[PDB]
This record gives sequence, C-alpha cells and structure tokens, in this order.
Amino acid sequence: QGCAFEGESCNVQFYPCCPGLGLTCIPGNPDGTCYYL
Repeated sequence: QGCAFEGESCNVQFYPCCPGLGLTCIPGNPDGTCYYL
C-alpha cells in the first residue's frame, strides 16, 4: 500500500522503493531493503 524509503523494507508487490531517489530493492525476491545507488 505505499512505497519505501532508504533503509526501509521493500516488497515488490506491496511496498516497492519510492522512485526518483536512486533506490533498489535488495534482494527484492520479493522482500528487500531499499538501498541507494
């Protein structure tokens, strides 16, 4: 139901990383942590 910021848990179905911020969801399989590149 939203998007995640750096350092926050992500899930590619429910809570992808918020865009425009360099964030990748690692590992994102489907869960990860939003990491800055």
